[PDB]
Amino acid sequence: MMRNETRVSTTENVVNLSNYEDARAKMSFALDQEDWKSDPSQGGGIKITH
Amino acid sequence: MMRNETRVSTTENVVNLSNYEDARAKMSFALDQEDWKSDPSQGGGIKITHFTTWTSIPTLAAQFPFNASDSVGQQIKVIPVDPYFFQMTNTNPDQKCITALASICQMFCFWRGDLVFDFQVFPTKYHSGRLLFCFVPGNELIDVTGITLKQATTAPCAVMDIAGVQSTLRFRVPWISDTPYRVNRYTKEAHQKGEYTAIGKLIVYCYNRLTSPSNVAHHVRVNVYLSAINLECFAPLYHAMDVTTQ
Amino acid sequence: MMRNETRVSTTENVVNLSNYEDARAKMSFALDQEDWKSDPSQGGGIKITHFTTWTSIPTLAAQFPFNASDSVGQQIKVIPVDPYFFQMTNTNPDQKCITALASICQMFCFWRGDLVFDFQVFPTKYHSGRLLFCFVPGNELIDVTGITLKQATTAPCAVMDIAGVQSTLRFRVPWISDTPYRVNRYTKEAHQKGEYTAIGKLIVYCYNRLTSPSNVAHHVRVNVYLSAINLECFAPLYHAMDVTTQ
Amino acid sequence: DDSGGFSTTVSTEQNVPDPQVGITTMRMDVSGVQAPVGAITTIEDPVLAKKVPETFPELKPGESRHTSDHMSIYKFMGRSHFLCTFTFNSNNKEYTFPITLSSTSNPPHGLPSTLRWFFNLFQLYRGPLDLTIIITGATDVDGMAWFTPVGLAVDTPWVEKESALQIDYKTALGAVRFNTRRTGNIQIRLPWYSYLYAVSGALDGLGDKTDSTFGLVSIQIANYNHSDEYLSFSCYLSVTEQSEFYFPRAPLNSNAMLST
Amino acid sequence: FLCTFTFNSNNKEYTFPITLSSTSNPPHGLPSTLRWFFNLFQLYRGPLDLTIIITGATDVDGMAWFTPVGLAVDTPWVEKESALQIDYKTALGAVRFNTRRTGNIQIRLPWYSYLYAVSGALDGLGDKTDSTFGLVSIQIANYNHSDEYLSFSCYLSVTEQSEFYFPRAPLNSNAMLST
Amino acid sequence: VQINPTPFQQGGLICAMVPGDQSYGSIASLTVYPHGLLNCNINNVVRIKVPFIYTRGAYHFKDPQYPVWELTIRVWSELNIGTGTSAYTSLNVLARFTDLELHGLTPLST
Amino acid sequence: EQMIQSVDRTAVTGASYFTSVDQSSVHTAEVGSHQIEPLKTSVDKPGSKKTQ
Amino acid sequence: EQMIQSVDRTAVTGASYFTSVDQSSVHTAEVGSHQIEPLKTSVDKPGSKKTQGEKFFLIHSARWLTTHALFHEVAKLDVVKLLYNEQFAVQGLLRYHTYARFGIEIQVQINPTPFQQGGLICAMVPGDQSYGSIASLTVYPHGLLNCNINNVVRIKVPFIYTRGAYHFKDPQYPVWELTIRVWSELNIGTGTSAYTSLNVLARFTDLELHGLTPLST
Repeated sequence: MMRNETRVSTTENVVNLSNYEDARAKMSFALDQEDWKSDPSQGGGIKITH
Repeated sequence: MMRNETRVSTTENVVNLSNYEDARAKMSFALDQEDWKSDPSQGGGIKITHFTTWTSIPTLAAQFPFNASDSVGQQIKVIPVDPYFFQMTNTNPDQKCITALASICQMFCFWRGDLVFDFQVFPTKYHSGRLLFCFVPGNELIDVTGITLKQATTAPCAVMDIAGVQSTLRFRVPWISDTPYRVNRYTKEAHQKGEYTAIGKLIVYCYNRLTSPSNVAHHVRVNVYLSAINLECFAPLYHAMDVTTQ
Repeated sequence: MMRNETRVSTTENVVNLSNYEDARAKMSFALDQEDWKSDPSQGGGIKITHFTTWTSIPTLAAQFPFNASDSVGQQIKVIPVDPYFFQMTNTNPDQKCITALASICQMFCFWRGDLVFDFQVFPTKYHSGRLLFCFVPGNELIDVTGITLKQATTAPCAVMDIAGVQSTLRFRVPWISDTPYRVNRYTKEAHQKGEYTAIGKLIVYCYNRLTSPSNVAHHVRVNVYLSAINLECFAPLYHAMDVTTQ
Repeated sequence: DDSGGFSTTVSTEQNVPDPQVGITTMRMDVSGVQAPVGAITTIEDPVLAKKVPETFPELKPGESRHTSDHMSIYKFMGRSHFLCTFTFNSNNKEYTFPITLSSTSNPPHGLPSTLRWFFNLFQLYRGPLDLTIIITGATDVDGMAWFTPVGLAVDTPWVEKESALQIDYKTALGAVRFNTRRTGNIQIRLPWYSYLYAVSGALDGLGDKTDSTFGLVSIQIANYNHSDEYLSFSCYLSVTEQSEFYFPRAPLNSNAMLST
Repeated sequence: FLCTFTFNSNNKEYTFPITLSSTSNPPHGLPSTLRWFFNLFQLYRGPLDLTIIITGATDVDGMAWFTPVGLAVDTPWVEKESALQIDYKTALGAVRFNTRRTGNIQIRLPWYSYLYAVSGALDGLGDKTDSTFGLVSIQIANYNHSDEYLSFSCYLSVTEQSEFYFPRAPLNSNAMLST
Repeated sequence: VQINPTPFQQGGLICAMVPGDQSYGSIASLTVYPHGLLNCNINNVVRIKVPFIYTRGAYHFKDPQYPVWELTIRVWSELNIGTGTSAYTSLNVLARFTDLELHGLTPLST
Repeated sequence: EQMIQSVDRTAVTGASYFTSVDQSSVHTAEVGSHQIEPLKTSVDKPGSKKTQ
Repeated sequence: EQMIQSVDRTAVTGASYFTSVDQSSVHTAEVGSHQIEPLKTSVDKPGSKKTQGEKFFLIHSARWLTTHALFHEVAKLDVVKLLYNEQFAVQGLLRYHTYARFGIEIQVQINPTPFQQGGLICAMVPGDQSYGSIASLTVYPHGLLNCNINNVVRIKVPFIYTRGAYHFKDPQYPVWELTIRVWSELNIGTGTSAYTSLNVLARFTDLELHGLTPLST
């Protein structure tokens, strides 16, 4: 018998645009949900993190 | 007191068809949600886990005659170098004969790799002659029909002799591009500079003429096969690749 | 701050009736959600965890007389070899008597296994004779009524003597098929080549005639039982299996 | 040889599946500074056709810059692809469409687009599939779906008509029951129940009607008041990891690939 | 913020590119901060996260699909009936949503390009190809216009797998527009 | 499969083992199937070995469901001759079973 | 010096009672391999001289 | 038994990109051998890719004048396009190859007399300047030519571009744009020369070349 259960809290299906914790994607169009490696090649090794 | 609780995030009950992580089943009709073991038995032990099964099998893309009337330096056939090329058609039944490489690579946006052209002459032992197969790196819309024979020895080329113990010369085109990939543009309507499918054109000349006695056929037909090695394609789509007439 | 959150996947509030993983209860009426211990007491210690309980108990499928008037080589009864076969009916009360094997195997799409025919003659000690029980592997629509007796000794067969200390000959039909399973087609309306229920037909001849004195019955009735061993059935359905008349 | 066969010639396998990975990786130069011994060959001889083709000097093409390998089958075909679409015009009706890998079937009844393409690449298919149905238009509509293996009684396929069967026969095969108010979509795995080893996609005539049918998914809807708008369904097939593909065939000519 | 648009009729499609070029002036183009940010540096390489938000009419099913550059696609920034097969659409991958149940979507866009990166500041010929990241399209069906308006809006964010190269000079105050 | 071209003829053949039927798919692509290429210049003999590929357990001979194998010989490049050279070639096929299993003894004569 | 491979012309093949002497011959092309079934379609003994 | 030798028929020869497949072939006949000279006729380094293709070249020659206002563009240069020319010895390498990736090094030279005053910014701008501010040019790799301090600037930059290599025949868009702006105007007294001459020297660093090709244009 399945006793796994939860209660729906407030803010059901509201979109918080304000932070990348709540703005990150919930799915993808990328086949096999793949990741992209880094490629400095043609960019002169100049990467801007800040 | 039950404090287990959660909040419903965005995208409530949306169907992502794009990946087997979100396309896998949420339930079954199978009683006891059972699994199926492997059974190679009647299948000959040949199991296909990958699409590189079909791209390494060289298939007949195109065929051209080599006449005894061709003066030295005449272009007999020009091929764009892209996996999408086949000129072979059939009459009865009505069909457009598509190679194996063109039939896999038509379903993908982007392709890179080495394309291995396998040329096979059908001479007799009494024919003689030489062909020059030139690769001219560029887009496929560059106009190559003005290039003489001495100029085409600049480009990477190979020369095969007609009559010997080996029939085939395999011309492996290295990957030469300014972009890490090429693109399947045949879906789009008109041409756009900068967006190219082929990595170049493959010219075939008559290096030496065709000499032969009186009682043997005056020409030699030459099959052109096509395959691929070091192939990488991605970004699935759907397209029905049409016959390419020169 | 509560960051516990989830996304509602597809199939929201759909009921999958197909398996006890998704058919099990989500709550109870039982106070304190209590469980029940086992109690064999009044049940004779006989607990049934599996449907192979009913398929190993040989039951009466069919019965045919063996007359003293049968010339050598005459087919007395022909049986298709499938678990779905029973010809037994009753008059008062009105009913169609179904075996145990046919009543379990009617609820499943596909069946394979060995079917054990148990033949039981009812002679006196003063009768004499022999029967030949032939198995003719094929579908059940093959037309077998032209086969003479000498031809049927080609097929796997067995010969039992009527009068002895043992009554029964058990004819175990090996599994002979071109498919790993057979199928319950009696749900479908008309016949389709390639889709078959039985693995063959079981012919019964008169190998030697029936000899006997004047004061004993001139014929011997023969029960035909049916059971199954090494049985595998699956893919549940629901069907009410109708009486099979020859 | 076991069969009693002899020969002097070396018997060598032809067209081995999966020679290479479909992603660029390293597992210096490829060819060079030696000779193109690999540029002359006899393509007729299967011992000499396995010679690694090499012509000019070349370099190893680095690593491919995304993780996944898109030329795998269990990835590419994992994406669920279109199958059919249909619309109920009246209440209390049933609709039954088979999953038929045969190419003799021309769409709208049959496999279209990529599926029609893929199941013709190879000879045999054995295993479960994942199926997702998507509902459009009218709401507050309860409906039941059930999967029927081949050979068992089922209503006329590709046809919308009132049910000929019992609610008892339907539910015995197993059934989902959904409401188009609450869900609007379903994703459910289809079992592999067959009296056959596999189901081939390229066949003709007699063998085409039996061996090429995977199974028949049916859908029945009730409580559809047609004062409302249209009710549309659509079906999309994908391939599990328990499916297996055998013995590659030649791909379809460009005149045999249709679309919907 | 990225754009906003409204369907005026049923069974129509709308296709807008993600174009980092600054020659494009909004409403067709990048507005506000995006127009500002993608002009800070020369090269951009990597995936993006995209969220679409739905307003107005309810009980509307719709499909979205991402098309890499160079592949066949309908005229951008234009609302018109579909020119393509349902088979060609679903092959690129597609979500299918209903505006009754969700009202919002958030989905990551892959990086599929025959190019190393996509530069935001370019002119003329090179501007039409190298500056387009990809074209998100949206098709809606079962929209009965007896109902109210149906509004969409799109908002871009940057994943941690994106990379920014070779800083440029920021835009002059006359080149930053708003929507 | 055996041809006998004289060296004054020229041409080719592909001989492929096709399970079931050819159905539709391309003639150009026959090299996918187990095959061999008969070339008037090189080889006059091809040999092919293939296991049992079929959708069932065994091939029932009396009422065969569908043919297990189809062997197809296509002109891969046309035959060409000069004047006087013989205008044809003879072609023959030799087939046999390997690893043959047999089941179901049976009186049925057909 | 390097050696470039070539077809082996003359070969002799055959099975049981039969024989093939070919001048132009070439290597044989296998596919797949003999498989054993995990689930036997026919459990009876496979036919042979002694069964028939 | 003894073996009598014979010609080896089939062989494969070639060099760089070219290949020869001969059925009838035969061994090659050398004479002499490569010699080294005890007395060098030419003592300079023997030419190669690095001597020819990577040297400095005079790209553009302009003049900065007192009538150029602030932010006036003294010289606008498409650097690589000017390096592709019949005049410059790098051509013979580029004319026969399709694609190249490479660095760039600029040297810009003015000659103000100490009685003049003014400034310049010389910046390497990938692609085009597009829009963004003229004030902000110091973001790009640059140098400030000041009549008081330095008359020479030098700049070194890698290959920045959206593709693998810059195709010279049909170039997609210019890889680099060099722009020289009047950073503060030129001012003189009476009689001081009214101008300065300005010249630009550009070259490739780490030049790679791909795609030999007969296409003459």
